[PDB]
Amino acid sequence: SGYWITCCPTCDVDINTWVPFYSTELNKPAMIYCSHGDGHWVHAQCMDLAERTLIHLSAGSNKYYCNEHVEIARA
Amino acid sequence: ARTAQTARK
Ligand SMILES: [Zn+2]
Ligand SMILES: [Zn+2]
Repeated sequence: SGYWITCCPTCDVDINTWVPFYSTELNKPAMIYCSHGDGHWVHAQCMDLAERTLIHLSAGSNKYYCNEHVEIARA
Repeated sequence: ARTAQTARK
């Protein structure tokens, strides 16, 4: 799949316009794995994750569910 | 959670 998917219906990451946002980014967008179903990758920026939240997510073993799937996971 | 591009430079 990769860094340049359309990760969700409102995805705003584009290989033709992307620039760094998070302090950990250089040339590629930060991504996080959503554990819904078979699993899929989303761009952290498209989820509106703050840098602090993203770093905490990356440092732990808790599963993440993206904005489209978290309501289903908590039901 | 698994992530990409979250390592401190
Ligand atoms: Zn996206
Ligand atoms: Zn998801």
